[PDB]
Amino acid sequence: STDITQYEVVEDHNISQLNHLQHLTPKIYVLNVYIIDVEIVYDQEIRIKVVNELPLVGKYVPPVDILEVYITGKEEVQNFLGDEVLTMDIFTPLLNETSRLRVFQRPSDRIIRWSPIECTIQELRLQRMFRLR
Amino acid sequence: QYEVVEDHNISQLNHLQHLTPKIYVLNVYIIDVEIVYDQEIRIKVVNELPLVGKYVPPVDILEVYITGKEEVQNFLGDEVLTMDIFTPLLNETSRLRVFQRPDRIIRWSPIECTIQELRLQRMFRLR
Repeated sequence: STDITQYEVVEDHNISQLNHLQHLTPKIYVLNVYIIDVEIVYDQEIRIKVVNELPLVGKYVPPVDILEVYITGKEEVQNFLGDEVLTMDIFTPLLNETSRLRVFQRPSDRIIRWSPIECTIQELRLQRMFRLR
Repeated sequence: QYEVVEDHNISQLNHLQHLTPKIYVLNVYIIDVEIVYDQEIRIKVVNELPLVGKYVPPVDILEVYITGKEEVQNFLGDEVLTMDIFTPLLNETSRLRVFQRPDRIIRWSPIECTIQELRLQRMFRLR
């Protein structure tokens, strides 16, 4: 429910830099990032926190280094799941490993939220298989 | 946790890589509140409300956490946890004093913050 067909695809990935972008850009950013937290709100929303690197020993990750990626609305959630039931368990294999996501700024409600494109649980599972082989 | 400082840049706070021993005094707008199971209150604040054509980027938002039964109960006093207690606070300025709590993600939390005190701040404001 947003036209992103015009958008140019870029490989910029500094998450700290992405979190500072004040204006809606017409770009899709390809990220290879670690999923470190997933939160589910009923069957209405999935929030995925990602970072470029897992923190080193005795280190912490500040909020600016975390991109919060939202899959929002019944339709987007169902597209993400396909023929799969929404439970926390489906996210377990993805935690603290890298996945490739393609994200864009979705405007709401004046807060910018980052959202993924053509992201599905089946596709993330496939990425894991490639990684593990 | 010990030095009290005046801070006017949530963006800067969001970048602090390490735990500090500082309490940061903020005069900010509450723009969103989320409640999780009588277990946690998450408060989103910004230094300035967005002007008519504009947007707020994530780095300009500080997410403040009141976490656990103890902290939540302290925040409430003799009050019932519902979203409507936050209605008069939304899109208005409140003074908060915040610090960084330890998982591997740094989280900001407020100090000696209660719904009663926030309500009193509003009464003063509305003078």
